[PDB]
Amino acid sequence: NYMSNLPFGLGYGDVGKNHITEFPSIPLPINGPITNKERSLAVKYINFGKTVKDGPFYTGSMTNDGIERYSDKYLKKRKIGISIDDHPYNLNLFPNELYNVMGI
Amino acid sequence: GPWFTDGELDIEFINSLLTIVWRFISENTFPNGFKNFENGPKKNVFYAPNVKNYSTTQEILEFITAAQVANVELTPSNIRSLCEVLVYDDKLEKVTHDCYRVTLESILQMFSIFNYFKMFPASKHDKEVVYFDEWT
Amino acid sequence: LVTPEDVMTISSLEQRTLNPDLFLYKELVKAHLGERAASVIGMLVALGRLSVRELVEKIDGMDVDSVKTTLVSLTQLRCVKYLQETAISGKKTTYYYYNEEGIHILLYSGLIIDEIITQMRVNDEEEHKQLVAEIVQNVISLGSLTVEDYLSSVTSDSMKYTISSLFVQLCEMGYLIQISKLHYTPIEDLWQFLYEKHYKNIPRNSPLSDLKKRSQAKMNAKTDFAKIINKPNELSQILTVDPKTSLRIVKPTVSLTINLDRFMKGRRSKQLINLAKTRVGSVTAQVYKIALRLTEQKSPKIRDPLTQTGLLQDLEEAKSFQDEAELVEEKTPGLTFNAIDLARHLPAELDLRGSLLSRKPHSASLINSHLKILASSNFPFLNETKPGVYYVPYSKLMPVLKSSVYEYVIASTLGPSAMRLSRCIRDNKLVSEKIINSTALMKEKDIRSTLASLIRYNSVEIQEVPRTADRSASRAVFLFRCKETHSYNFMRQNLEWNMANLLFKKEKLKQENSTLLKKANRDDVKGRENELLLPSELNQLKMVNERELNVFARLSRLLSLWEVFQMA
Repeated sequence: NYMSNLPFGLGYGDVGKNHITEFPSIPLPINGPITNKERSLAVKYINFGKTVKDGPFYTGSMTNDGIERYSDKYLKKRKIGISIDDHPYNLNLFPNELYNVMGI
Repeated sequence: GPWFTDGELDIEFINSLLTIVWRFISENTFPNGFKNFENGPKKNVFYAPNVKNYSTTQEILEFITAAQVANVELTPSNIRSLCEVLVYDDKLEKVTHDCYRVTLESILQMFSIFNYFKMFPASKHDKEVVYFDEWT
Repeated sequence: LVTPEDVMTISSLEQRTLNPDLFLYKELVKAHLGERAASVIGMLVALGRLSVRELVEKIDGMDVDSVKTTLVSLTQLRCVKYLQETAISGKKTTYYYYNEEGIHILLYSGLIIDEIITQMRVNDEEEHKQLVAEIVQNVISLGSLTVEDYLSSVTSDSMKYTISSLFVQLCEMGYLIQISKLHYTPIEDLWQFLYEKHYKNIPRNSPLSDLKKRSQAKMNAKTDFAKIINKPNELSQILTVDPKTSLRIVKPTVSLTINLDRFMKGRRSKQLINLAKTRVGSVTAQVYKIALRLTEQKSPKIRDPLTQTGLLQDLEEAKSFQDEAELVEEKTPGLTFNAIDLARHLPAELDLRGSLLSRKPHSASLINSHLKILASSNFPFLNETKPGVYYVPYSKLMPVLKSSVYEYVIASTLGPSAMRLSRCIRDNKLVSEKIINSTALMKEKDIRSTLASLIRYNSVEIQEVPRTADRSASRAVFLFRCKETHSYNFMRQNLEWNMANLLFKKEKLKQENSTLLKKANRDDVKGRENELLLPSELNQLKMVNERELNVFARLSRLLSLWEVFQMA
């Protein structure tokens, strides 16, 4: 009746609970102490990515009132972004279908 | 042999045998053994390639006979079995003619993967911790 | 008892079903470029080959212009490969791959510029460090950075003279390689394009049979493909031109893009140096750091010369490619160096006086002694062809290096008896239930406990021994096997998935801290963060900043683990 299949090395107390640990736990030693070089790697890492996001290479974006406040008149523009076509590139490395988006 | 005993493999006994075979090789291979590593990594001396710094099975057998640490005579095949058992665990290297060498045993005993005893876990309830078994 | 609502939010179960190859690159593009770019790259990874119309009909972004802009951004970022295969009976449309090695540029960016900074012979000047860091950062963030753009950018001539001075050096190290058509097309498609012309160049009715024409076609294809890959892999034709009464100049017209091959050669040399530091005391380990430093610059291809990814390896007489790889390894005379060659590049800090003891000042004889111990050491660091000159081999060092690093990662994960059983099953081929006891001699209880804990991974293989014709493993005793290939396969997947988990954690922290991060990364705010900030908010900012620093440190510490399994 499937209740009597027990190896001699296996007891009765352990079985029945099951349910496993929610996440398997093996502390990896790659989380050691930080040094000045590691902090510098982190700093240069955060400068990177930030540079490419403050640059023109976002292509990620998917108060919008049809009426303009007088405060919005003679007010500073947010930022005149350099368009993807505005920055020069090499035609020999881009496909023909990608030429139209660029400014020839 | 003595390894077979009461149907058990003598946990405290075989462990004690495995920790005496490589110790002599650590004090017989280097010019000063392990005290050459006590002045620092930047002051140890190494033997010339031509010298025969390797250890043969006859000298190890003489050690294990004169030491009287196990109270049991050992066959040469038995000593070969012991050193085959302990060739693992990063203890002794295999080179031809049954010879042994240690490279990082002292560093182990006292990212640079091949030694993690200088790198401790996160040891905090924080997040971002990595686990090797999280994927399975 | 944990609730099913409690898991899958703090447990990350739903991230365990993403394939790490797709998850990692998707997360990287999410972090760096944007969500449209990441969606495009994810569609390219899931569907290896597809056109633009496939993107239009698969991604919710049903727009030609938007897909065009995102795809051109990814192509500029060297994250996409393209091809134009022509259908003769009608109109041709170009297809699109995804660049694998290109995404490592943004990924390895920190290690890239770090090795750039620490690799120069002259680094003690702070201004030069900042200049080289900024120039390589601009090149990896922009892709194909060009002289006609940067020289026009710089507003003073004397700082423009240094920019051209650094370019020739940086190309000679190979850090700036000339981009071309060879960097956007798949290897198998190049091999096929060089295999179908030669099947078409043979006139009819020749006395040779199909086998002989196939052999001649394939050897001619191999030779011309090798020439076409050798021409741009290492060249100085852009640096060759010299105007009158002026210094050596590169072509300003050409676009200079950062390479990865020589940098990753340097990274492999660096990991071998750390291995030596862990293996051998610092007295003669110091000489090994610069020992590999004079071969790493012109080092051979690490894993595949790209003649093993574009075609089936071999069916009959399959050893030829290993034979030719080792043939090149021994036939290259430039890589081999003598002790006189090494003495000209040894730093003044190292003395090499007490590094030897014959019995129980930059002298080439003593350097020769270290070189001999290296060649005769248990790990094949060097092999001796002629007395006094040797070389670094890779036909017999890669398997032992992979076995050592893999097995020691198992060492770092599991316990001592698990390490013992791993070593035993590695060294002793085809172990069994009695052979483990005969070759182990420790406690069977922990032996099989750690064994069962280790069955989970791809470390060991299980076999079935049928006592009868029909196969039941519960009727008869079964033995083990090694199959190290699957073990090496696991270390890829697990490490990349853990990486992708790191980037998911950091990007989710960014998604929940975006307002504070935007307030931080403002020009006037930058450098002034202890005055115009409320107490609790600024303290929280310090906590989240240090949390991101910790995640970056963990990322970098993990970044020394996957490339060593990224070899052949």
